[PDB]
Amino acid sequence: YQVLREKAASQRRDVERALTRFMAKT
Amino acid sequence: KIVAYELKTGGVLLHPIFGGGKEKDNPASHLHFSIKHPHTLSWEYYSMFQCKAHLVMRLIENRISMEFMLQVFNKLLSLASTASSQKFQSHMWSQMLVSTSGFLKSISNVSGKDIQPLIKQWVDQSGVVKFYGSFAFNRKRNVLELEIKQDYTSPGTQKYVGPLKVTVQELDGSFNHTLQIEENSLKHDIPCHSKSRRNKKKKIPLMNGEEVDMDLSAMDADSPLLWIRIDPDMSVLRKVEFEQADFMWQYQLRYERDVVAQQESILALEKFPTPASRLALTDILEQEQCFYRVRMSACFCLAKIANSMVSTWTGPPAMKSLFTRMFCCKSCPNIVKTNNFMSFQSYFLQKTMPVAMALLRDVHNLCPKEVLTFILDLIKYNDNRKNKFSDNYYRAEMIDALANSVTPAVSVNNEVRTLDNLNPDVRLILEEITRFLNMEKLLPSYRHTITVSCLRAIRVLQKNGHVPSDPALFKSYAEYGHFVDIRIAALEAVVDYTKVDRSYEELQWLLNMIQNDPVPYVRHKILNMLTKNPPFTKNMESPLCNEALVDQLWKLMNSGTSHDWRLRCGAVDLY
Amino acid sequence: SVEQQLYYKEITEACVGSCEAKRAEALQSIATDPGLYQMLPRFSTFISEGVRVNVVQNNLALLIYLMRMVKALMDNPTLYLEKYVHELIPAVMTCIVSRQLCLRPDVDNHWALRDFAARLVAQICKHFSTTTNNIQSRITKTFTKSWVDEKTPWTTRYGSIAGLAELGHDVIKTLILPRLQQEGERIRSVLDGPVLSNIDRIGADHVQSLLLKHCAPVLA
Repeated sequence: YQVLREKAASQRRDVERALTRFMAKT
Repeated sequence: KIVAYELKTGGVLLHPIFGGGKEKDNPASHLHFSIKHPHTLSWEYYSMFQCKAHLVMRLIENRISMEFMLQVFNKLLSLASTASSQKFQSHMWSQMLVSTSGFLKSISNVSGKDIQPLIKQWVDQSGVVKFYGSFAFNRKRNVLELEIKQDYTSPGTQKYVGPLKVTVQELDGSFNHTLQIEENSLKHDIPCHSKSRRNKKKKIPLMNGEEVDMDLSAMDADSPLLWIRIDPDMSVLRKVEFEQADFMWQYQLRYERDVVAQQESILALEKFPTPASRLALTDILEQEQCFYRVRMSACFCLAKIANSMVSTWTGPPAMKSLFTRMFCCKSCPNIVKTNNFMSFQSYFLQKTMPVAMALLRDVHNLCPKEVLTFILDLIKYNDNRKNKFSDNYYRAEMIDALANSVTPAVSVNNEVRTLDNLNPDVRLILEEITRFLNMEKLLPSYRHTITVSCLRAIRVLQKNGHVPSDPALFKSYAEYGHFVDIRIAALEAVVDYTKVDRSYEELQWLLNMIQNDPVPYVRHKILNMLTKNPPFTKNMESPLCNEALVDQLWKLMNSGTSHDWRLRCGAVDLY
Repeated sequence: SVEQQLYYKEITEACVGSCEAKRAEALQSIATDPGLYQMLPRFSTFISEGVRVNVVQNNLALLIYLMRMVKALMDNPTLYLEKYVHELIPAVMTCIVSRQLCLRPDVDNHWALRDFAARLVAQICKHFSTTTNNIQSRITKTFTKSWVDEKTPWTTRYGSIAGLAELGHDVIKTLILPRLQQEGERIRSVLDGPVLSNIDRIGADHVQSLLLKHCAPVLA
């Protein structure tokens, strides 16, 4: 369960990074 | 690199290449390896035995020329050794025995003079250490006089040939030279070369730009004498002793045509005390004809020189310039999966621009906020990449980038304890450090990133010290079997952690895992790595005073009789 | 992306798995994880497809796990659920009213699917009805139509009146009090009836209990 949670967190972080990049491009 | 090992005499640590078993061999203190059985043949793929054999074969070419040694080795391959008896029984051997006594003779016949002397001073008691340079330049005569001695601290010292070239560079680095120097104490006379041999190539229409007469105020003041650059192309493999050397390094950085010189002229720019070249060697930061590694060690100049005083943060803008190496991360890192990264102009050079930063961070402890800001942006670039062949080298030497960022960042040492409550760093840095625990590891046939991401784990947990977290991965990671690389990655870090750890138990369990793990070759790897890093420091309290290790020792001797001929010279070194 | 696809896959895998511990963990995840905003409408689309399919497989456990997953999304303060309210309502309503949610065992299993589905519709009403206008009239018309149809089984009726009952005290007074006497004469029909037996005993106990205990507070 802990591992799964960690994975989810990582995914969220990645998404955030992507969003930031998009904003910069705009 | 072979020079590094041939600068070693007096117990440590050099060997002959031509190893002739003679009866009267009285000096075997340093030669322990004969060449007798088995593992003493195996151990002549050590670096001296390879690339010093390489070195001597490259020399002998230049003396016996290349076309001639071509005709030599092409005959040797197709020269036939037959067997013929008088009842007509025709035998054929080549793909069949050939001899080395007639090899000697064949090359001797074709080309060359005395090769017995020359090769004797590669194997026995020969080669030099240091070349002394001193300089003059007399105005009245225009004769520019050089005094080159040479010096070799060891039993059995002589005077040696080594073609030692010098090329003097006029007011605008538009000169010439030559030289030779091959006797012990020589003073050599370099004629009225105010105007170079290349007087008008376009060399000196540079001082013949308008610096012949306008700066005759500072050529007729010859107090800045003609700048004698020293040892082109590592022309003789020595340690130079040459006062006042900043201009010489620059002139070799800019105007030398062979980059063998340059990469060594910036190893010397790195180390020897140099005034401001920083803006000038950015030429060779982005000279797009140059090697991966000269662009690298051009960054590593600014890394080593590391401020000197309190213009530490004036270097740095030039570093973060190529911290974005034209990094276009508004399409990246989604179209850098699709690209090959354009090598990012060698990721040897990208590594050592945030590692110029990191060395500077290490060396002076009033950097560290601004470097951290810098390398925080490198971390924002990361965790958006996929697998791509070339980009392994980027990832692998960016984990050395990210190590020595949290490393200074908690260099308030006194143990690790816990690093108190630096969640911001420890979390995020461990997030890149560890593997994606969803991601299966049965798919990549290579593993680089997570080989050096256990190294990002260690060294950020070595500069403080989280002891028993580190091996508690690497034991598990060398049991499960999958991934030959991963296993060795783990086992190299289980011995990098014993290199720090000094409770006796860990070394016991380490020579147990030496004994039976039971891949034989990873067994060697570990055994040599424990034989390299010693278990003692300066102090000498009970030196080498064991009884059971010496039983294991003799029982690891004559496992040559079984196989691994790199195990028994493991024993041979720890005897 | 690789990480978002992996966590999507893992949560769907955990929905069908007989590991009720691992589905419960997947529910917690879908209510608690940030970053999920892109893995909305792929979730919801794969939930709603799975709710169709599992209605036509009678798999109560899958259906309760999919209701719980919609609830988790709706409760997740890092997911802007509004846009997809208009998808999640007719899926949840299909679970409340469905002619083939057979609640065929022990009432506890599939009474608890109609009931749980209705509690999610009741949240959605109490949170979105003001903002959307469309939503209240669409839901109240479909539930009132069910409950008041003579020709809709006990099971469909009890589901619709449980939903009505829990929407709002002001819905209880306005729809369900005036309908009360009319529906007990016409469609006592014992529950619309058999349909019934001991499930108008327990389900028209529960209806008379939830009617008494929303009548008493709409008076008070």
